Amino acid sequence: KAIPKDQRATTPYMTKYERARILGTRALQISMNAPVFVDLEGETDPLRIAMKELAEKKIPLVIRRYLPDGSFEDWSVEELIVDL
Amino acid sequence: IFVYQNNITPSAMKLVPSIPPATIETFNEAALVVNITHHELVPKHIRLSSDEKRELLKRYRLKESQLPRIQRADPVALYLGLKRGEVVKIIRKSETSGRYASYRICM
Amino acid sequence: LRFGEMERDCMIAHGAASFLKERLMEASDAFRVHICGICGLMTVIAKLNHNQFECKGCDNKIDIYQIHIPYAAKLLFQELMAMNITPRLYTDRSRDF
Amino acid sequence: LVDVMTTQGGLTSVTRHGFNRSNTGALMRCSFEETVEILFEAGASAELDDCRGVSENVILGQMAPIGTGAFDVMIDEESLVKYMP
Amino acid sequence: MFFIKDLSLNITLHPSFFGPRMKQYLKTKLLEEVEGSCTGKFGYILCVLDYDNIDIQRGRILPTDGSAEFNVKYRAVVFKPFKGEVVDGTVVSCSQHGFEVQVGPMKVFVTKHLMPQDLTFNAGSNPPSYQSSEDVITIKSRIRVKIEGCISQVSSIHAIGSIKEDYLGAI
Amino acid sequence: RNSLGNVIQFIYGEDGMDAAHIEKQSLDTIGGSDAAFEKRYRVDLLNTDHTLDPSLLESGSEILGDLKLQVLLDEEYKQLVKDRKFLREVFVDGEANWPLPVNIRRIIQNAQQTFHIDHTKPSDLTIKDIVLGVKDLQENLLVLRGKNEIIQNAQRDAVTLFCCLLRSRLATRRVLQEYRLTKQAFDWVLSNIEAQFLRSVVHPGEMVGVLAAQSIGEPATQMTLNTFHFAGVASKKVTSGVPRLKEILNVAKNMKT
Amino acid sequence: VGQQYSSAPLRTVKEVQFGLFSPEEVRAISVAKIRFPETMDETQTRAKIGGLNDPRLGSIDRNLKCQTCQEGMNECPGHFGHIDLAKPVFHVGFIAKIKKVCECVCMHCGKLLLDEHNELMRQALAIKDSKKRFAAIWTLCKTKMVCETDVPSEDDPTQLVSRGGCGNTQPTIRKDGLKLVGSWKDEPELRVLSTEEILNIFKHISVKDFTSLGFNEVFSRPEWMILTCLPVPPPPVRPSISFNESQRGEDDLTFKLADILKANISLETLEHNGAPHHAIEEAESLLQFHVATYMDNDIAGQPQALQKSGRPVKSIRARLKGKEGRIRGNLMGKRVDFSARTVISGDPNLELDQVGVPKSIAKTLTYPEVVTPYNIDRLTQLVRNGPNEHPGAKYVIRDSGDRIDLRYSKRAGDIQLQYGWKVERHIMDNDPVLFNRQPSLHKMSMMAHRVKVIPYSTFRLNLSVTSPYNADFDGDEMNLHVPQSEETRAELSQLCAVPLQIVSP
Amino acid sequence: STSTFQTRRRRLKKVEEEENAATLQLGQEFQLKQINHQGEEEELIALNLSEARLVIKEALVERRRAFKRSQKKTREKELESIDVLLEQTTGGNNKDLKNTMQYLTNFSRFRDQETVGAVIQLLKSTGLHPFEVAQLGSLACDTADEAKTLIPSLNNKISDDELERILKELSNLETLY
Ligand SMILES: [Mg+2]
Ligand SMILES: [Zn+2]
Ligand SMILES: [Zn+2]
Ligand SMILES: [Zn+2]
Repeated sequence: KAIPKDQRATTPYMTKYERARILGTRALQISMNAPVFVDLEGETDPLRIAMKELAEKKIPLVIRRYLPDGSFEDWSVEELIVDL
Repeated sequence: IFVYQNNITPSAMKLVPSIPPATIETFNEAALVVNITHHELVPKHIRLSSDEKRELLKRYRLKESQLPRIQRADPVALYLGLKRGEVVKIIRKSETSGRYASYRICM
Repeated sequence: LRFGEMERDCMIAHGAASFLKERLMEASDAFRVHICGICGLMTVIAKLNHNQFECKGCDNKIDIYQIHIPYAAKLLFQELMAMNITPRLYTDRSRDF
Repeated sequence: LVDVMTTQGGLTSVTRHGFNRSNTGALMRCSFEETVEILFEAGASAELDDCRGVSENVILGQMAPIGTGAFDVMIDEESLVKYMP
Repeated sequence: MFFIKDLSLNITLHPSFFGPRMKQYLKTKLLEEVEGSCTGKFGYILCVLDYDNIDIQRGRILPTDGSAEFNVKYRAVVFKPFKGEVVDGTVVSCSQHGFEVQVGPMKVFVTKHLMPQDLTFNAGSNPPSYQSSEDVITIKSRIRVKIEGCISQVSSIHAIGSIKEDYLGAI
Repeated sequence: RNSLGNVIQFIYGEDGMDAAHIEKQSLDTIGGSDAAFEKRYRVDLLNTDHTLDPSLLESGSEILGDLKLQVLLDEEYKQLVKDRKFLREVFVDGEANWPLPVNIRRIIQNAQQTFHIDHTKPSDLTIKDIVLGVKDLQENLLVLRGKNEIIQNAQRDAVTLFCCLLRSRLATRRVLQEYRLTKQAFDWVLSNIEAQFLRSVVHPGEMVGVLAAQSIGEPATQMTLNTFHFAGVASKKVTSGVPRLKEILNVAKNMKT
Repeated sequence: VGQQYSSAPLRTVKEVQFGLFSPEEVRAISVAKIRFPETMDETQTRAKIGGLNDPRLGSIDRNLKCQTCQEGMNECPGHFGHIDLAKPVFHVGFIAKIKKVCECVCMHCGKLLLDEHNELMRQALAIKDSKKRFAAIWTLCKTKMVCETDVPSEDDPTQLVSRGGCGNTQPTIRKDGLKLVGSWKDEPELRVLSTEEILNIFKHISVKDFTSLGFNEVFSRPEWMILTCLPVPPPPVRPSISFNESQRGEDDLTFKLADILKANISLETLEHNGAPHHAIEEAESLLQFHVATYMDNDIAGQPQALQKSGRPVKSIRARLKGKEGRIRGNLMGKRVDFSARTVISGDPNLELDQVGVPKSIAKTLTYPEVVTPYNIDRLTQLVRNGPNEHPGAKYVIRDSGDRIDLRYSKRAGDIQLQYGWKVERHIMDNDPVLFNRQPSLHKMSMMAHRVKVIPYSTFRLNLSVTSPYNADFDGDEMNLHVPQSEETRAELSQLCAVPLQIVSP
Repeated sequence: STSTFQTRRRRLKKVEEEENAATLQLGQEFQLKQINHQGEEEELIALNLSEARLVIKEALVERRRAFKRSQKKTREKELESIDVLLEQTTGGNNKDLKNTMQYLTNFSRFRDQETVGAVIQLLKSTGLHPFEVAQLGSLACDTADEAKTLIPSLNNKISDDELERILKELSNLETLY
């Protein structure tokens, strides 16, 4: 249904399932020969690269969180607080 | 509220739903002898105004049906005389977290 | 090797959404098929060269889709049609919720 | 478990005669004790399946809304720009 | 009769083109798979307007491959004739069976039998033509037809028309 | 919820905590005589025999008397109290040990030797520091988030049983005379708890249904069968074991016992 | 999957709209006139008759042909053919309802037996749930056994109002075998309910009457529980089995159909020749029998419809029936590729998260990697290394979607890899794997592990990870599945990893 | 394909596809009441030759400009000036657009975005349906009979006399060559 950046309600944190898919999803793309927005300090593993792409929060993705009723809340990996 | 003793004539009862709006109920004596709602296990329910509900829903993105239900003939459903639609707010004690809200629509 | 119900329930428990889809498709059955955007069936006559498509009856050519479902599923669905039952497969939801 | 049994109204058993008759879509119930029977009285009453239940997907080999699949992911082209020196 | 219908479309993109100027490649790929297409449903997709404000929205990553997919909503000018529409165009081909006139991107044929009586066909001519007590219709002459029927075909839409009625013919 | 949309807990486990982060901590508040309870959490700044001996707090002697603090110092007490009652109305058994996120017994043991605190020299905490902080702490152990009442109310609930342990532990009389914490240590202990808690929450995804299921059947499988330890005393025979569990899940009318 | 690109757009299934086949569609969909019951032998000539299985449907003999559709064998879901029945039949499974329905409607004019007028009714006509709004309406009509012509309205029980006519008494009904019999009363009148009639009635049931009863105006009218045109499933459903040439072994299903077909003909031929009036219904039951025993064969009406040799027969239903069958046996649990299994033992020298795989397996299991500048060097290296030296590979694949059997292919040693190609390589130290022991009823029965290629043929694990699997080294076989994507191996790494599992929920 | 802003819930039985004609009955995709991307309601967009010519040009032109913002890092006379614009922003194999531009550029009736303006402002006071306002805008007409015959969807929808005052002021605005 769409939810404004405001009136936001979900967790401010990142569900492990979220991270893991992102991480996976990214690495996949990296190995798909995709642009990598960080200095590979000499990394050759798409995951490892993704993990870096993440600890510098430079991953162009937005998790769209869907709610039982259909409406969703979009959260970027830039925002999402990565504790774990 | 009508309180019979041994029973009512099946010829009689079929006259209650013949004068709306007004509503009628029927309890046996041996029934009311003890107030169940005082029972260790039964926790307090509560009726909710047709607004506190239109809210509960809104605030939970709930479709009427997705809500836990209570039997029209449920002991406590009677003790508070609910109607097809009214919602009750069962508030119990929890070993996980002292209190624990919960709700129940009425089918 | 058999990746059975039990090993299934276990993945679901873990939350490994895709490592599951895999074990089930990309690692076993997996098959592609052409559905009609109208009578949600395995009808459609796919001549994967001249692109020609058709689904006379629900008489199509235009509205056509392609999907990914284990072979078993293709089978099942047919087996059912075999038993006069029609399991329509749609790609867009109309009921909402 | 308990909460599952109750809710509905009274005591919904954990058996073919109970929970597997609920407002849950076909295929999902289809996947337990009554299989063919179920399906029959499904296409009979023109059932319609959400395809929201694990089983629903595992049977169509799709990614089921579950942890990893409890959400969609996307590329914000706008944040994709600001990511280049 | 030409139209401006609002449309959309889906484009699967590879992680490859996931650059800083992705938007670009899209609008591009759009125009590649759009302009010059045909559908008995929409007619001839001729041109995409407002190239600048093409809505891409956010695109979603797929699940097995990182390809993304956006639903690009746009707007273009179209054209799809109708069985009753009166258009005029320039003739192109001609034969013993009647000539073919071209109106817009589409070619509307005309059976020798669907035109007037007093209009015989001349072959010993060059270029070939149809002669009348006072009219003469050959290759370059401009005619005004009355589309009597349409026919959708792969990537085109031909039609049969006439000039038997009144106010129809050469100009 | 389930594949439909039907709720089945408006909060997993009625507390939104993930099983992984929980242990048997004790509710000191419940057990014990009305006598000792006072000798522990009771602080009276207006009394030679019921005030914090300055050998503990830095601003100890310049407190004995302040009437503005005995307003807080008391707001605290009337609470650990209101608590005691609440609990005994829940855990009637008297049982004080329960499964609760954030092990606070340890979180402090760490705070202890991590700053090499010495049981000789006095603290440096304002009594305002303690109470007014432990109060802000709970303000952040958010489990639910909503911007409205309904929810912000359910929050206070899913949090309750915990705080009680919290306050039970972060008692002004406790904090100083029991474990010599310092502004630092304290402020630390508060930091971790806010987190260790926040981490203890459950992740919106976790297929609990199946998890739940598994966890009952696992042990279900190991259950002995048709044993009856009573046999040898017929007439005092009762149905116990797997046949019983069968009986349940089945929702059987004619139960053996 | 399925190889060969297709303009067709790729989507997912969102809804599953179960319905019932209207004879009209059955024909519509159908491509085979399916007249003859024979299989092939165009008088022995090997091929297929434009009769049963392929009068256009799918094929066999490794021949594209499938109505030009070509694509042959793999990449072509059979197509449905039809087979017009001579006289309508019951649907083994639907007999149940077909009956109950009648009990819910009087014949002749075919209409409900309780309008808005009878009050007990209303209370039913409101329950939204076609599943109970039915077993309710029925509970209220199995009793009414007279199509009332007039009933007292909402006013005086003295004034009578009329609705639908004809009160022709309704007959009570009982299920005998596969037919429906009802009685009329004063000394009953027992006559069999001809399908030809039932159908009619149903056909005459109203739109609002459908709906009111658990039905649907578009996908499932009751009139469709009675079979009129039988959909004939194509080959891939009832595949044969060839012992080279001149030796063919067909499928059970193909046989029933045959018998159904045979039976059908022998019936038709009886209505266009010496028709001994009631000597026909003696073979109409045979049709019904086969047309019924084909879908189901485990009924109460004893006759198991055996097939010479005492072999029961495999009813379509018999295939889906749980455990070992279609739904629970092929879908909820599949056998899978990239799986391994051997005896296990204890290694006090591995890390907890590790699992010592023996070389033998590493060299057999392959993780399809993607050729990328990050790897090209190291990758090609393997390729060269062949599929026999450990650190190696055993297939390379080009964008053209084609395999390169590194163990043969003349250009084995050759090959210059390419950005965008893939190299199914050997599992190497540290690849994330899904280790596990059965039976699985614990999250901790399947945990990811760090691979660690080793000698000797036994999977190696760390003692302290014995209990989670609850295994002993008394010859305990364990399994192992290998991830395949990059995202997949990530779901095992970031979620199912042994160390992530140390605290049990 | 290329979806068209309206998801008509097709329930299996797809049979009703009415005819198409000058009974102003155009396919579903072209009712006067169609939906805009923003999600509002908007009248059908009927373009008359020359009116289309301009519209396409406009876009083709302004596309060029934006096509270079990113590169930094008289009858027979228009045929040529255009071919270039195309050999500039078009895909090249858009043979369709080409032929269209000629037709469009040869049969048009208005050069100025101003005369075309008056045309519109004039016709859009007839309340006629877009497809008439279109045909009426790109088809020479002297008598009403001539118009009302070629465009039958009129007939009764407007007195003969008035349609004639409309055709009288069309010939006048009819730009010269
Ligand atoms: Mg053993
Ligand atoms: Zn179709
Ligand atoms: Zn084929
Ligand atoms: Zn009747």
